[PDB]
Amino acid sequence: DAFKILEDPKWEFPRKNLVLGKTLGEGEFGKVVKATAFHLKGRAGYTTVAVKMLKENASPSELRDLLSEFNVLKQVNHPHVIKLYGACSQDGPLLLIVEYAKYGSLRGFLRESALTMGDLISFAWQISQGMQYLAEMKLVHRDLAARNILVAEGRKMKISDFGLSRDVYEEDSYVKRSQGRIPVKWMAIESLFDHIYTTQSDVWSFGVLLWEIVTLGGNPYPGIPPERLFNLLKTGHRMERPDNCSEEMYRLMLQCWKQEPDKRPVFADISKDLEKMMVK
Amino acid sequence: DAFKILEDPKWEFPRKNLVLGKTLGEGEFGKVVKATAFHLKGRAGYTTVAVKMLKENASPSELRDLLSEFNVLKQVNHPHVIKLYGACSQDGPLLLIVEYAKYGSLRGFLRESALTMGDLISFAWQISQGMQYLAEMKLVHRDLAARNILVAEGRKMKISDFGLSRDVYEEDSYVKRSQGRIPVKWMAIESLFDHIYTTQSDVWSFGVLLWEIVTLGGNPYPGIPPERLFNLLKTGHRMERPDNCSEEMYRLMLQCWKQEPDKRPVFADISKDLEKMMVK
Ligand SMILES: Cc1ccc(-c2nn(C(C)(C)C)c3ncnc(N)c23)cc1
Ligand SMILES: Cc1ccc(-c2nn(C(C)(C)C)c3ncnc(N)c23)cc1
Repeated sequence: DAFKILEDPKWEFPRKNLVLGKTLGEGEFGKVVKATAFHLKGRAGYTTVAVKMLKENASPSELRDLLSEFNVLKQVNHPHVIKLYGACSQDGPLLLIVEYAKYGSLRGFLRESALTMGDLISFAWQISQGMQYLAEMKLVHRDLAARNILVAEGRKMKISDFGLSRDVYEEDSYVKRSQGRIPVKWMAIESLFDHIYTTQSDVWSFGVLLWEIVTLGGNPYPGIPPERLFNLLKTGHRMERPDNCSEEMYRLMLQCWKQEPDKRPVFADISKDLEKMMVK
Repeated sequence: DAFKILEDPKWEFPRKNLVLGKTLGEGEFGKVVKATAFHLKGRAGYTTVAVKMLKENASPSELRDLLSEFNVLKQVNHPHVIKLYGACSQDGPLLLIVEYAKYGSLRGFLRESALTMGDLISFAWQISQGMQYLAEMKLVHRDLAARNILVAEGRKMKISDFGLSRDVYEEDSYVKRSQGRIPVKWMAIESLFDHIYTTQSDVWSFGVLLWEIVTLGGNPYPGIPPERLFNLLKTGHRMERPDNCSEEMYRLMLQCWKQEPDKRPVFADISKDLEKMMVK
């Protein structure tokens, strides 16, 4: 119980066909290494992939997050969402075989910088299309931030880290909830006092994501203690306008940071707004 | 609520008297930087200290862990337990001002290696005395591991990371429990299936700590998936005897890994056992 993983034959991949390589990163998310998979999703040769696994000092909750990420990735499929290829759940450790984003996370990619404002609007546009798809799939991401986005080949955005995702309507009789695992500076105001996470709350997190992009990986609300952030946001105060940001771009951030969730735009409208900035 | 920190005047220290310096480490525990504190705990000059704080992307649960660590450190006081000097809880971020262990964590100190077997028994002896004190204080550490021990000046052991500690008897009417935050390879067997954490469960974790010391920072149960560790420990299987380990030292580890918690020794007996190894 809770430790035995069900073997889904649709996603199970042989362990001998997987060649693990150098570590791409490790932390409070698991262990991710570069790898190669022969005869994957059909056949014909090898494929460069990435493999996520548990750390040597993993806790049972980190296994819950890895299984939750495994479960959500089975259902989603979008060009701007990270793609699950397979898994190794039997006769050894649990390995998730997904895509490979060589430019790494978005926050790391932005801080490494030759990017014009045209690419930044494109990056926000691609993420807005992925969230559009995830909203239509009745999924709440909750942990929408720059360090959770992956920059893949072609500098294309891939939404990742579904370990804390939830359905719009809870389809289980008894779900035991993790509490306070979302970074405060990205939580919507209704999530701060009422523990409410909806699609409109992901729009709030998308506004903070816009700020991270236009500042090329900036730290939102610099120096402000997270304890005073709630009393500050409750009085209608928001972030000031960054440097590299047009008047139309900063207006989109404030709409995502409206007090009433009903007053915030939807991702279908945000995609049409960001596309117009590419045209003009 | 939950964000406002009560100002304890006994522990409050002025922020202007604190000079933050270089970062000593950062991860799923917070942010720890080296610092200097002038006129601390009385007066007379400055003191080299360490300051723990929240990360820029901290979650509300990480504030619960920092406040729990703050609360427990107010009560304990032992030469082999990390010492709390003060805190800055008002007019800015929450900073915990504690001791300064220049040799860093124990696992990092062991992996950096000129240590004989005499020092390793001394290290285990000092930790056993601290756990002896913590047991008399009616405290359960739960997260007893090498990466949670600090090597201070004079190469002396300092127990740290009290963010997941609990009392032997719950003195609150409604405590909401974190679930599955202890690494599996250190959890006692009764904690694995029954969610039970006692002083005898810390003795189980102490046996794994002995293994980490004699192997100079080894990874317990190498390669074994944590999902198969429970079925393996349930059938009486334990770890094999390491290289640099006497027959009397490995016998102490097996006693700490007994199936019945009543059959495991207490820290008062472990200290007398480890001291005899220093004599012989
Ligand atoms: C399910 C899953 C598996 C792996 C990753 C992942 N993390 N990371 C780091 C953290 C190294 C940027 C990656 N870098 C490149 N490609 C990837 N696929 C990842 C994300 C989600
Ligand atoms: C309350 C509290 C505060 C700080 C630390 C701490 N972590 N760490 C690292 C992680 C850098 C080894 C330290 N290194 C040296 N001295 C210290 N005091 C610490 C532990 C507990």
